Amino acid sequence: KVPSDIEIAQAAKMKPVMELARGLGIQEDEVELYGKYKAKISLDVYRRLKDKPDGKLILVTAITPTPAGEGKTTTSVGLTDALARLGKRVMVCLREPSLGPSFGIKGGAAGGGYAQVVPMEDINLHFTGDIHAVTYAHNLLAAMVDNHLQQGNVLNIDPRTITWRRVIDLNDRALRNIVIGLGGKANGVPRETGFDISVASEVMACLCLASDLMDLKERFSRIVVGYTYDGKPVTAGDLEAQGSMALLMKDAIKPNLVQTLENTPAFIHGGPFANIAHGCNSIIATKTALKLADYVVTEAGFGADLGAEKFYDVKCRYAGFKPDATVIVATVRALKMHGGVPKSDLATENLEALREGFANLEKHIENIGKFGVPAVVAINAFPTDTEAELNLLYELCAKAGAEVALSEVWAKGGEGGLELARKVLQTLESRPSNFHVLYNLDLSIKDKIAKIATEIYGADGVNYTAEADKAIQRYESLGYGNLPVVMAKTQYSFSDDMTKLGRPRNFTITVREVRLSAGAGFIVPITGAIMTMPGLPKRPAACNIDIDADGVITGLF
Amino acid sequence: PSDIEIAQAAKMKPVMELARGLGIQEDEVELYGKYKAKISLDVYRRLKDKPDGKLILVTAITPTPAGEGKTTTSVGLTDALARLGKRVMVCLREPSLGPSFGIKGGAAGGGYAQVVPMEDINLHFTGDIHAVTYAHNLLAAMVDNHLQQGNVLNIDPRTITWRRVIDLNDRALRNIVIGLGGKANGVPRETGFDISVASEVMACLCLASDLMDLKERFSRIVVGYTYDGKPVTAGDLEAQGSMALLMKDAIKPNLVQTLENTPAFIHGGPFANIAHGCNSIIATKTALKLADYVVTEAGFGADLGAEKFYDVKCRYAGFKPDATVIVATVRALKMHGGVPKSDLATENLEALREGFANLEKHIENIGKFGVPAVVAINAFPTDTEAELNLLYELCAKAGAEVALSEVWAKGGEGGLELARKVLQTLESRPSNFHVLYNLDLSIKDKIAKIATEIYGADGVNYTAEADKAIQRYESLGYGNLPVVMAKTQYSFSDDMTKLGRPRNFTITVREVRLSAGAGFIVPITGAIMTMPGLPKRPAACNIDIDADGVITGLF
Amino acid sequence: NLLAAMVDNHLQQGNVLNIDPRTITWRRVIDLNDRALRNIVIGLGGKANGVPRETGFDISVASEVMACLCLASDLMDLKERFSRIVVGYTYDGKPVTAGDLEAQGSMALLMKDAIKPNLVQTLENTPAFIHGGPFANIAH
Ligand SMILES: Nc1nc(=O)c2nc(CNc3ccc(C(=O)N[C@@H](CCC(=O)O)C(=O)O)cc3)cnc2[nH]1
Repeated sequence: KVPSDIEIAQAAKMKPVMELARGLGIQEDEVELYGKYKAKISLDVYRRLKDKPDGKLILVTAITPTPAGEGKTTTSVGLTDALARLGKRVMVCLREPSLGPSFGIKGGAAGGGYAQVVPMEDINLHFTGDIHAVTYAHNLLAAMVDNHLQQGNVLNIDPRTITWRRVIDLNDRALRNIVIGLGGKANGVPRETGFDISVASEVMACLCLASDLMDLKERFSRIVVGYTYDGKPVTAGDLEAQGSMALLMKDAIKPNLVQTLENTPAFIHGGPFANIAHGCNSIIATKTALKLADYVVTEAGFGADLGAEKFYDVKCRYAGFKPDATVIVATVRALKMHGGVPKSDLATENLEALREGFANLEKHIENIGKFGVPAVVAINAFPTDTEAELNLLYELCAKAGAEVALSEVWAKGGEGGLELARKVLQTLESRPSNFHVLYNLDLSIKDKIAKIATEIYGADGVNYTAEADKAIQRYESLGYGNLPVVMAKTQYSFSDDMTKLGRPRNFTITVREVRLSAGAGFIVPITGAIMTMPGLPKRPAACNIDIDADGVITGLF
Repeated sequence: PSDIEIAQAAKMKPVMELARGLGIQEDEVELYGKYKAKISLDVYRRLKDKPDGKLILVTAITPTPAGEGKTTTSVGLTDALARLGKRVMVCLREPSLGPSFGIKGGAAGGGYAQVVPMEDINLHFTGDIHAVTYAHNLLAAMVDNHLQQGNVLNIDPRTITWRRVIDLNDRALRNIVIGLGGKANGVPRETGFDISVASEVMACLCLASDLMDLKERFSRIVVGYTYDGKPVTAGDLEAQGSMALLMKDAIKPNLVQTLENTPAFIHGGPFANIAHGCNSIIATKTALKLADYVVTEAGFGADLGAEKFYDVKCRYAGFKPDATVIVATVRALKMHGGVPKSDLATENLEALREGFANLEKHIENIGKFGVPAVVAINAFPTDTEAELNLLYELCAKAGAEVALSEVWAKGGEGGLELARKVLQTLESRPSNFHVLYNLDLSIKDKIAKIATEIYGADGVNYTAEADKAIQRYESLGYGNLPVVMAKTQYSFSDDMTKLGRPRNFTITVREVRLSAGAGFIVPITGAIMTMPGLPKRPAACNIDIDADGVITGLF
Repeated sequence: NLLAAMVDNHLQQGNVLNIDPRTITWRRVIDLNDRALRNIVIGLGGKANGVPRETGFDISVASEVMACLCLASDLMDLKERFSRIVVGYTYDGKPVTAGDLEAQGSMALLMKDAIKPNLVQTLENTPAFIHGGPFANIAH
């Protein structure tokens, strides 16, 4: 029945965003249109409503990702729409997609099926320019570092200690490890460096954590690029780059007003990695949205062991938010993959594997309660699921003390989200949250890692390479030790081993390397090897993409 | 009284107003805030047969440290024509972001002849360049990924001519090695970056007729060769769809205005050596339907921008320039007279009278295309009346109308005298446009008719590399293409020391490159800087924006 | 190659002579026809491993050290000459020599037998010296 995803995005009737904005109580002079279906909202809206109370905050998360797929944003949008159908005054805030994937494997809707934010095609490409803003702010600093050396290197940097890489928003592996500054004395200083994908830029994380443009510049001034020969850090502040970087982001700092297929207003703004960063959209968008609405849905990247953790222990920490509930999105099939059933055999009913894989969901639910937040499970309905499966899954959610609702937002838009929405409102009305970050900043890095690892991952303990132990000593010594902690780990297990599905017991995390983001204001311990610059596949989608004389776009979505 | 100041104090009409003022519907306008917008190509298609208005190329005499002010004069001529009740718009190039952080960050034009909002124009504007940058870099990545995947096309990574771009002055990226890290990480090869406005993809945007022609062009782009020597194209990599896609918006020209609310287009902006330094054909050809008068410009002196304006931009689009302006200063002609930069406040009636042979050549050159030339003598406070008056006479004795232009100071009123001379030249002096050469010649005959007629050189020489590159290019059937001379702009010759009108000299062609996508051949005489660098005290260090959005240090 | 390796170690230890590594003219040598060594980049791997710089190899008979042997009067003259070999420049533009790196005694040491000419004969037993052998374009 259901048209494809791009098909649905064409036939959406979209309201002029200017209207949606006056509807929320935003003035015309706080609105910079980008065409008629996108706008950029002033930070002055927040400033004039600073003293208003916040709407309710509803975090959407998910169980441990899998081949089987789970659909988190589809649930978020269609949760938002269901809320709107019940007369509630609500917005959803979401991350902007990286352009790159559009040409490799993806792209796909912001959400899916009948639960989307739109215009789809602008959001997947240049949208309102936020990522080029980031790309050029990042690269200017790189180019300032490099020019610095070229002009006699006054700060007495060691070019081999330089951690500030370049960025480009394409999946281009050949740029991972390069050598720059070749050609002779007139041409730079030979040094080893490389590129990361732009959404993985620390500059992207600063935008997503900054309170305004002046806070964003301040943060920029504390970005560490490298070291001197004596071992002292050198910052962007020291190069006096922050005013220029700030300049390049003067529009980028404004969140982007768009809507859902059903015309529910929505902000898309920022969009960082959720392993080396926190995988949330801008504080700016979410804080603005809490004034305009009585209800705000937002999501975080990867599973609840990562995004949800970092949403609480970093995003709210900084903004001083207090989530009111959190929705855990789950699928009967992924639970079975967690129960040990292979991809191909996931349609076959198997109540045993479902129950045994349910431990993945049970552990997350328990994790959400460790922050003092009531949890509601959404079940992403799928045609193969039997009733005996769906029912077992409710008992189980119930046995574990969580409300649960079957969700059909993909097929039925906001109507499929109403059972769930009623369980949220029902939860909001009678189990107010008691929000608490998992850990205190004045612990030691090793303390804060174990906390996360043992309480959230169910890890026995943590191991550390010499390189790790040394970084930590050095960082703690530079006074960056009372900072929050951002675990970069595989999203496919609670553990650092992507093969360990379900709820692995009797295991241990191993920290190979520790990096720093003094701009964003956090420590990044790394367990696997992180891909901060993925590559295209052998048959990339760029080969099948076209657009004809009437702008008909085949091969993209 | 500074230029940024004057840019703040502009009473800017909403763009939407002008668009419908020009007969554009509400649905052909995609606003970017109230004072910028993009016009749809449907405006051209639906007025396809309505008549072009008049085409007035502005150009200039040979560049100098005196700084002649070519754009300012274009903006101030457009303002003038508007004050005379004439339906007119100007078409100009979008400036690179990068320079704003090195030394530059200037007005589109100057003084009281600007196009606004100045600060968005120098920054992200409407993202035309990021569209270019990503369309270029996608392709690079596609080439590199190809190799990673078994290199089916059997490319020689060392032949690869397709570089990357970024729109910052970053000299550290000029020569790099990529693809390191081992079999998982690409294929080691030497390459580099070039500023984004120097892209072939920028050139293509500025010559493409529509989005599909832009795509077709991309298809023909050459990225390198196979081990056998067979060229390999973006078409072979099936990349043109994806590049066209990333440019669906950038292909539309951007409506903005002047300080006196005269509608303006800013669309495209390429290099004027390895390319042809014009704004997009799209913008000017849309602009021809929306007015009776279109002013536009081309990069560097008339020997380059103007030659390539005529022999490339017009050839492709089938335009017929009705008049041409040649800007000049008294002080610039005095540099061409031998007087150094420090001493040019001093009157010097001989140096102006030996230096005038530069302008006298350009004017003779404009006459070779069958175009009526008119001079503009950009007025300056230190210019004597005897100097100015010697100039008129010399322009007159050369058989060209001339007018004083005080647009930097007097806005559109300063440019009335010129604007009248132009309209007088248009009402009675009809151009008979003719490209300087025919495409059916061999490459070397085209460089020669260029070198001789325009640059006034006695002949042309060729290194072995040049002869072989031509031999091969001609051998691949790219012989029947126009020619885009990559030469220093500071002389008629290939020697930047030779000011004035050098006689009895030669051009030497060291190297020859191709742009099968833009559809021309690029002979190189000097070495061309495709990636400048930041200076010792860059302007990014004092650039700042405060709690109120007030911006210091930029301009 | 010892000198090359002394130049490179110099930079690694804080670069007191304040050389510009991009001005270095002293290349390496190997006595094989190996084109892939013409243009290399050395000193990669990070702070513990040298200073990234562009250099290359020439064939050993084309070494300036070969020419000094072929022009020196004895071993002490050969060392003296070694001390005047120019390797590169400082940032200010002043030349830096092997003498300045105090390499000449070691280079001299490595050549203490090499300085002696080699007695051999012709098929018909006529005595003959073979000794040295430089390029005749960039040398004599
Ligand atoms: N990607 C994707 N995601 C989806 O969620 C999806 N959903 C459908 C349609 N999904 C479904 C899911 C469940 C039932 C179903 O068995 N519903 C039960 C109700 C269960 C209960 O309330 O306990 C029924 O029989 O009514 C039907 C269709 C089709 N394609 C999809 N594709």
